[PDB]
Amino acid sequence: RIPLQIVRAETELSAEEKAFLNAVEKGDYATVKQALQEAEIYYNVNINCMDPLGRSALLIAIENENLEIMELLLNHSVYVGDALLYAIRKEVVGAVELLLSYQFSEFTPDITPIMLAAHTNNYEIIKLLVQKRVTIPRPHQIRCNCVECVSSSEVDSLRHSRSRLNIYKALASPSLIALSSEDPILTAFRLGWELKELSKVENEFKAEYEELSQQCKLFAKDLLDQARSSRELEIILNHRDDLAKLKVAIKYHQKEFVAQPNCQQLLATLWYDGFPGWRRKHWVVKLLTCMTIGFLFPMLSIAYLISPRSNLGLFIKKPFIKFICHTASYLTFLFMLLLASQDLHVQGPPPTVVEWMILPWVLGFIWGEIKEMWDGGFTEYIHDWWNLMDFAMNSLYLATISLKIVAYVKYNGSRPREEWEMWHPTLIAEALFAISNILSSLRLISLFTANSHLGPLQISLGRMLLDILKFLFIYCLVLLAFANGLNQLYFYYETRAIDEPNNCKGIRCEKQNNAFSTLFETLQSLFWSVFGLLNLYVTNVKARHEFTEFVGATMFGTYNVISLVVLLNMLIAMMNNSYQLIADHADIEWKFARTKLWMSYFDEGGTLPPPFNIISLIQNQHYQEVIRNLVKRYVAAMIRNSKTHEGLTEENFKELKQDISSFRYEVLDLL
Amino acid sequence: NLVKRYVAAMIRNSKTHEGLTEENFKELKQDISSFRYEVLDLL
Amino acid sequence: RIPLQIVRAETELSAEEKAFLNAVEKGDYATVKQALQEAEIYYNVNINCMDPLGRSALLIAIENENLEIMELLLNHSVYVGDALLYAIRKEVVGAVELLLSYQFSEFTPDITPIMLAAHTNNYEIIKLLVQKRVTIPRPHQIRCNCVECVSSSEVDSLRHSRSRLNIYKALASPSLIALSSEDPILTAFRLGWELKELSKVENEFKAEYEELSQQCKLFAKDLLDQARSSRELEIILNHRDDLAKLKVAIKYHQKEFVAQPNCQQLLATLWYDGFPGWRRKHWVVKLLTCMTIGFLFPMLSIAYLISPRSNLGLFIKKPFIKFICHTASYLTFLFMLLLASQDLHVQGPPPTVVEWMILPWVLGFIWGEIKEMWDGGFTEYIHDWWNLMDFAMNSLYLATISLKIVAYVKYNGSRPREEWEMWHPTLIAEALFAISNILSSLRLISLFTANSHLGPLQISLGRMLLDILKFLFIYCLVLLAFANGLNQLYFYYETRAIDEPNNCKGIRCEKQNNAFSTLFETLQSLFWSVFGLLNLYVTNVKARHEFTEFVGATMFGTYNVISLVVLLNMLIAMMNNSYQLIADHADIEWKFARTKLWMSYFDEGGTLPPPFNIISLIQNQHYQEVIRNLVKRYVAAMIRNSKTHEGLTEENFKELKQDISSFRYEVLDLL
Amino acid sequence: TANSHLGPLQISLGRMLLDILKFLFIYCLVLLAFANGLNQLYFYYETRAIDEPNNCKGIRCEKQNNAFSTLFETLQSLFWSVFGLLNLYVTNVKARHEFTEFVGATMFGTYNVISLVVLLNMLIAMMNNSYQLIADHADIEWKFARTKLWMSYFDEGGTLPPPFNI
Ligand SMILES: CC(C)CCC[C@@H](C)[C@H]1CC[C@H]2[C@@H]3CC=C4C[C@@H](OC(=O)CCC(=O)O)CC[C@]4(C)[C@H]3CC[C@]12C
Ligand SMILES: CC(C)CCC[C@@H](C)[C@H]1CC[C@H]2[C@@H]3CC=C4C[C@@H](OC(=O)CCC(=O)O)CC[C@]4(C)[C@H]3CC[C@]12C
Ligand SMILES: CC(C)CCC[C@@H](C)[C@H]1CC[C@H]2[C@@H]3CC=C4C[C@@H](OC(=O)CCC(=O)O)CC[C@]4(C)[C@H]3CC[C@]12C
Ligand SMILES: [Ca+2]
Ligand SMILES: [Ca+2]
Ligand SMILES: [Zn+2]
Ligand SMILES: [Zn+2]
Repeated sequence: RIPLQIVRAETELSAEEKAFLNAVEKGDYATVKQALQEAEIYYNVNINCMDPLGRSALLIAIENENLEIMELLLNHSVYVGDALLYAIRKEVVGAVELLLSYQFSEFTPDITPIMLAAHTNNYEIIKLLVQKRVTIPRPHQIRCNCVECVSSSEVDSLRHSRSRLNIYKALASPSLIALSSEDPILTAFRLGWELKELSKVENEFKAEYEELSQQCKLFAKDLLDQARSSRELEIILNHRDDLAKLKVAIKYHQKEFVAQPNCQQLLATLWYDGFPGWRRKHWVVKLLTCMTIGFLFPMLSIAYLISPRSNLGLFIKKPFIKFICHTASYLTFLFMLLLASQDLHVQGPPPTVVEWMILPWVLGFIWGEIKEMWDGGFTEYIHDWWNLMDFAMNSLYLATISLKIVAYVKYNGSRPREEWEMWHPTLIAEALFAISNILSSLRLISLFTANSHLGPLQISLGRMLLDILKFLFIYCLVLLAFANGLNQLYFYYETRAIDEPNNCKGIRCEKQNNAFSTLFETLQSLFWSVFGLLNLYVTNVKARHEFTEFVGATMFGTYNVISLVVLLNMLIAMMNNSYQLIADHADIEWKFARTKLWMSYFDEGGTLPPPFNIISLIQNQHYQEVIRNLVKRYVAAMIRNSKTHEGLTEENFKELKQDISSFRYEVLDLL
Repeated sequence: NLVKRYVAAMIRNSKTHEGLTEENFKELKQDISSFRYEVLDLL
Repeated sequence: RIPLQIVRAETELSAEEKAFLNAVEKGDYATVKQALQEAEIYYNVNINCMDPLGRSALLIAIENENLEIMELLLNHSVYVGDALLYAIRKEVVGAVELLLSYQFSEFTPDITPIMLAAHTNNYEIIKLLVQKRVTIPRPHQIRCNCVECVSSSEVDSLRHSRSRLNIYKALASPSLIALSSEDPILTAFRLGWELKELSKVENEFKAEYEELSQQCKLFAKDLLDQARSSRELEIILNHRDDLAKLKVAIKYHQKEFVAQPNCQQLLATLWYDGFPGWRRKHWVVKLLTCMTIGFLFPMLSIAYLISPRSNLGLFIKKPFIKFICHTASYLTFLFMLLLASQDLHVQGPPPTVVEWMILPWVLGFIWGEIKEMWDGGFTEYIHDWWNLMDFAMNSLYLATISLKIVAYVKYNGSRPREEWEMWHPTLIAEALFAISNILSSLRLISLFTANSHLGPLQISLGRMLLDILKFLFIYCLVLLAFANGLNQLYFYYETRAIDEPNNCKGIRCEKQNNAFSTLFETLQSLFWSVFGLLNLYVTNVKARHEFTEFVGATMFGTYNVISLVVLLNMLIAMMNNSYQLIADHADIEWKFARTKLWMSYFDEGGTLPPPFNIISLIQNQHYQEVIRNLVKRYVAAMIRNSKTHEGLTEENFKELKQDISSFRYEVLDLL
Repeated sequence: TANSHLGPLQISLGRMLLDILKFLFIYCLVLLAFANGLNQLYFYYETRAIDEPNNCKGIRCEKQNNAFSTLFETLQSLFWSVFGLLNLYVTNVKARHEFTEFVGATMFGTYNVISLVVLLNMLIAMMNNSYQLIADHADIEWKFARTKLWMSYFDEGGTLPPPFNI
């Protein structure tokens, strides 16, 4: 048998005292008042005493919203401490007003009434608390190293982190940003960015800072949603302290704000500037118009170069026409690169007619990249992540040009390629040119963003490449390990190239040999084993060492089982799990990326596609009025949605029970 | 006949789904309080 | 502008008449009674009139559960029709009792009060209706062809199907089976089986019959769940009209009833008859005991053959020991089959020592199969779906024996196999023996059911083989189509075997040839193209018909794209979707299959593993008492669970509003 | 385990290796069965190593031979058939026993269909189902494993890395 007792004993209540608390619970005003006036005389019943479940009489009256017993206890001067916070968390405006008019606690000591109101996100109570001059202390920097922060971290790191988290949850309140903020949209933007940075820094408290940042982004989105006219939309988007607030939203990565339908509609009607009725057109006439503009890019470009002030000169300044001209010029560049592959023994030859055409687009690409560098700056250049491969293309083109010039100057004769040197400058130049050709032709992935049916697909690829990168570390570790083992076994039986039937050594021969003789060749062989191009007899030696053969063969088999059966199917399962997490927000992310692509063409800089590129208090007052109407509409909408969602608990049933019982004792008293 | 049956069916299904919010609790609270001030007035 | 009107106009109510219905809605008894006694005199207000929303005064009183206005209207003799059914659907026992004591309708004409009560599944109302002698008409056979059924199908097939569905939904009520049934468990079993058959037949009304069958199975499971002692469990399982009801449940495929924890515990303690403490033992001692019993199967078998009445004779009659002995004998048979592969030029040789051992297990397997046939019967034999491959094994073994005997009798000499005939009886016999070896060795999949970690895996394979079978039709259609096309192109360039370098024709040669010359070889080639074993140069001819080559190559490429890229990934996606639908019920299905495997060993027949197999109203009364206690417990449990689930709608809020308003007009009247 | 972005990935591998181990029993049973059948058919036509063009016997030669002559070599051949490194003409004999050839070839085809088409896609579906059950608690399991790794270094014993500990 197990004895049961109370190992942590407390102070029990007496019979009359339990009767008093029970009368408070059922709401008998006559009995409670009689007990109070009897206690004032006899000092028998403690009015500030506790209950078995953690509450006192004022707490019971507050949770049961019985304002009349609550004010009776206030008039009898019961203990008051933390009951204000209890009324704040209870969301009872009458209790809040009465306690403003005048041990164990389930609240942290930092909990201030404004902060608990900001947690409860109740606009009424937050505004009544803000009516009095009440202050929230400022959080320090994200990476602050001052003496106060290091002392608070050293003394009690749990209370420091809880205090910072408590401050930021107070500040991220949608009601507390709707009031007491000169610019709620910009405040929500900066607060969301800061909460994202604190989510990145504080690893353990990551999810709560993530959800606070998401709450701020949702608040900004709904505030934009409450607009009701195109002027108000453009006052919001064009406020600066054009499209300044939109550029700020793009800078702070507010994809929910950017992907608003009204903002996307305004961006679309700015994008289709020259064509007012592109929204309602057929597929065939859209394709015909696109090809018609795309076949006239040199005419429009030379029109801009000659006279910007004409029906054709400023026609390319429209964003869609500029995008079509850039795409058409780049596609003609790729067509010429395809034509370039269509005497070959000259050492360091002069450039042909096709390369003589290619050279100005190469110079224009380099000039455009360095012009974007010099104009935008550094962080904006490195943030794009396409400029890395753009730099790779420019570097490979420059290397090809330099090697071609070096070969043309240094060599003159016509020697057949069969006896050329292996590190010949012409060979190096042509290899670099082919690599740059591939990089140029995969640069077209960036144009899938502007299409409706390919943009989310590109977003899904960009989100699953991260998991491919995660898997590549494990696969390369396994590859290095098995390459090391197979080298350590097989590098005694290395054979010269002369002993081979056709003077070829390596896995690229007709008869594959020496697949595990050197570390480079072992890495190549175990890489090509994934696609099945490495035959089985590469695990063979001329000597009769059958045990050596069997250990090498089972090493190869273990590598194949780990890679193709385990790791590849692991990669399939990982990307399949990752795709479902992206399919929900793919539309929003695609709309954000397409907005960035659209705003990339709104500038006057970079207008000419290559190779042609080498040849004020009223605004504040109107914005304040629009935001004031927006805040009123948003508070009304979130009040309506609070009165439309579920919201109901057993609090409501015990509230109705309390009202019925208080009335019951009232009419039993009056009758 | 189909429209009469459909209106009856969707009324029944409106009276069979969840449909309830804190509007209903404050409605009952309002009825109880209005009655309360009524009988405090009559008595 | 669109005009709006009432295209289907109805009869509006007058002002006093709307006032009367509004007074009924708010529950003013004084106003309603005054209006009734005024209408009795003046004939100005129609008491049976309709409202804008389809109801009358009695309907409003019934839906608002206001029994006092409802009985007032009953005393004033308002229209009564279908208000009883309205009270049945409303689940108000007072309204039901009062209407029992005494146009447009949203109910079908077949709706009878007992049937609507059975739909509502309210035990109280169903019992009050059953107190009066009330009858439900019998549904006919599933495939009945009588004149009444064919006439009802021809006259109005919608009303016939709705009537049958209405009858079966009435009969499948858990409360209506808990009452008025001599055997609720057997009634639920037969009703679930019949509803499954009607689900199979009625294709359009499939889901509702499926959910009714599932409801009956759940009712039977919960009725078994309400047992509270091992005697009651065994009275339920051992009732017959041993384990007769359990065998009936297995026959009717009640997997939920079979997979009950108490039933599985009783089956386990019958299964581990000889070992009382196998439940609490270590893995190593379990493995040691299993190998110890498995290495002694001939000793236990010969002990049973010599003397069944001993410590060793009846030791094999225990189910676990019998299962271990069968498994050990069959594993030794497979070990001998492995040994059989370890002079070869004799035409029709005598059987060797290993085959002379194999022959009695072959005879024992055939004898056991025909004995199971003769004992169990026909439907039980063909239902197992393992007996098909068992028959295949027996037929191949018999064919091997017959061909070996024919070869031994007909041939005597010793000719080397290089010049044997291609259809030689020895060659045919050895091919059939190898095929039977594979079938014998994959017969071990059936033993994965008895294991804890492999049984659900076998269930998942058995459920995804259906989708593989579904996909195989499409793949074989594509295979036949592309084989036909490639034959029609390539069968002009068929070359003889002599013209080949090594006198070999077909895709099984060193140099693959003639892959699309005949239909059989084209089917083989396009089958082997799936696994990559068919090289690319099989699409080549000796002549210089390059267009012919290109069309053949692009046909091969289109087939590879359809098969490996589209169809194989389709199969992967289909099985991945199918696995998630099986992972939920895999435990229940595995427990059912393991119960079937356990009951297969409970019989005295088939005790000896091969080759050794060729060498009473008190029961009804106790069952009735146990079922009566079970029904009382189940009704109490489902009443408690009805008072524990959500169950609440705006019906409850308008009920409380009606009570408050009726009281309000009452006290305004009394004061 | 000590890394933020690789620890849950290692946990996911450690949880899907159990399902790979579950599948390996069925695959090895099928492998043993088809190896037994192909041995029982093909072990009459075993050829010596001397008769071969380059005195090599087995599936590791230039010309693959005797893939189903012994049980060890049949197990090796039907293992290497999974990755496609076993050519089709290993189901060939010098004699003109075309029925023997056809039965051996359809045995090889049935094994390939069971393994690559059915069983491998079964393994893919099984690990894909198993990964979703682990993705929810991967963070908690990784934090537990990293806590164990951290507490492994809190002791004074085992302070010196090798070879300084001797
Ligand atoms: C991939 C195969 C078909 C070979 C053809 C290669 C290129 C000639 C293709 C591949 C990608 C194509 C691009 C994919 C998407 C677009 C966006 C498309 O714009 C829209 O979606 C129209 C609506 C809008 O811009 O608002 C204009 C054509 C363009 C650049 C396409 C131009 C032609 C490209 C470069
Ligand atoms: C697949 C590899 C490892 C080669 C070995 C082949 C056979 C020797 C194996 C494969 C399947 C095995 C069977 C799988 C499952 C079981 C059930 C097992 O019983 C239990 O799970 C114990 C608990 C109980 O029976 O209640 C007894 C052994 C047995 C028949 C195994 C016996 C050994 C078998 C036949
Ligand atoms: C796989 C490719 C890139 C070849 C390189 C092989 C090794 C040189 C790599 C592969 C795995 C790497 C390890 C992966 C993870 C870590 C944890 C990392 O520690 C952290 O994550 C820092 C934070 C912390 O420890 O709290 C320290 C480096 C280390 C041991 C890495 C060291 C370098 C390793 C051994
Ligand atoms: Ca750029
Ligand atoms: Ca059987
Ligand atoms: Zn600081
Ligand atoms: Zn009938």
